[PDB]
This record gives sequence, C-alpha cells and structure tokens, in this order.
Amino acid sequence: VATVSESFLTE
Amino acid sequence: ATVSESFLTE
Amino acid sequence: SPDMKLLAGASNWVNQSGSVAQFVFTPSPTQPQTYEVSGNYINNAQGTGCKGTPYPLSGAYYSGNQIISFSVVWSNASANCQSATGWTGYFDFSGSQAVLKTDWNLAFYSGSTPAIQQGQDDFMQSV
Amino acid sequence: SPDMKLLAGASNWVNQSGSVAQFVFTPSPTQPQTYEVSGNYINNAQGTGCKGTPYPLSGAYYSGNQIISFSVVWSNASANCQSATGWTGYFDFSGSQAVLKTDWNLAFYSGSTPAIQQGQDDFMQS
Repeated sequence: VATVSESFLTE
Repeated sequence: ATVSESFLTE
Repeated sequence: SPDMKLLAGASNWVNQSGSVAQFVFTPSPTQPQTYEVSGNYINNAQGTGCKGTPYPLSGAYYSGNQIISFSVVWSNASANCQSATGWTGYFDFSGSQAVLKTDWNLAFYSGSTPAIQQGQDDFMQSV
Repeated sequence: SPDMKLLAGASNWVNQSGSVAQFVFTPSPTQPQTYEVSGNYINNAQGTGCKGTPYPLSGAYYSGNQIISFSVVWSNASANCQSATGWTGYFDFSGSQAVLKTDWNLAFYSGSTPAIQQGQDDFMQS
C-alpha cells in the first residue's frame, strides 16, 4: 500500500 | 452571453 | 462527524465578498481518501464581472485532513468573463462554525496582456 | 494552430524541474468554450515527496483565450503526501516554443498546523 508522508514538503 | 474583457474590467 | 456530513451532502459556504460555493463530493475511482469536487459558485463580489449566476466548479478533495483545490472557468449561459479562478486551501471544523480558508489565483487578459492575480477567500459555512 | 492539438490530448508539458503534466480535454457539458481537464501529473520538484509516479489531475480549460486551472491531490497507490496543489494560468503560443505559465498553491499540514505555500511553474511542451 502507499507510503505516508506528513506532507508534500516533509517526510 | 454578455462578454466582458475579463472578470475585473467590463 | 463534521468531515462526513460534508461528504454526504451539498453544503454551502459564503466568503467575505458575499460569494457562495456549493460543494458535492464523489469518491475517486483511483485515489484513496480522495473525492472529485463538483458544485457551483455564485460571485457576488463588488466591482467584478460575471455576478449573480451559478458557475460550475471542479477539482479534488482529500478527506484525510480536509484539504481542497477547486476551479471555475467564468463561462456560462449568462456571462463570459474569459477567465478562470483556482482556489486551494483547507477546512477548519474546530470552531462552532466551520471555515474554509483558501488562497486563489485569477488568470485573465487585459487587452492582449495576460496576468494572474492573487487573493485570499475565507468561507463560513451556511447552516 | 498550436491551441489546436493541445486539444488532441497527446502531449507532455514539462516544467523547470522536470515535472510532467499530461492533459486530456473533454467538452464541458454546460459551459460554452470550456473543457473539463483530466490526465496525470508526474512530480519531480526538488526536495518534495510524491515524486516519479502519476497522479490524476482535474480542472477546467477556457479555449477562447487558452486559460487553464487544474489541481492534484497527492494520494495514489505509491505515495500519499496528504496535500493538494492547484495551478492556474495561461498558454502562450506566440513563440516557437509553447509555454504554459502558472501560479500555484500547495495546501498541507506541518504537525497540527495547516499552511498554504505559493509558487510559479512554467511548462514547456515537449
């Protein structure tokens, strides 16, 4: 399943 | 439809 | 929960100009937690063209943290302002009244000169 | 003309960082001289998440003077950046190389704090 990142700017 | 130069100026 | 009532219905939102967005959400067939935005926008802003009639809107919404981006092309049966606006922002349900905070860009021509004007709309839910 | 064949929905538009927008147009059901925009966007912006995979895009395009506004929610099968970007701008077909000039906004969270970041992308037709 997709990886989750805090935001488009920050992992 | 009535045509305006743009959303700002008619 | 406020997030799910938004998904289940057609909700109306009034900005500081008195303009009104009505949003409908349809699940994306490919993007998890993502919704196709449909609905209409009525412009009531002073000094502007294309006022007082609904324009369709389109865009996308992310349910995980209630972020939205949607657009209007200013062409309908009533008036054509030869332009488009895109809004991007987020919903805040933390207060007693829900607010949608956005930044917008308006692309248009003045004579033969193109330009993109920036602004901010804060929409308060109609309940 | 160049504003035609944009409409073919066949081409790539590449920005200064190598991100790629692939537009598809369908006539608007109700708006004259307007198209619904679909397609995919492949991000390559330096330092950002959600690079290198297609994300659907949606929006609307005004063919009278070639103005467009489209958006991407950064959620797909590969990566979710819990964010959305909207671009708004215009096609300049006057030079020998066509350019899509846009301003964009990116909405995202940093911790529990929401924010909206601004930028500019120019896309050249490949």
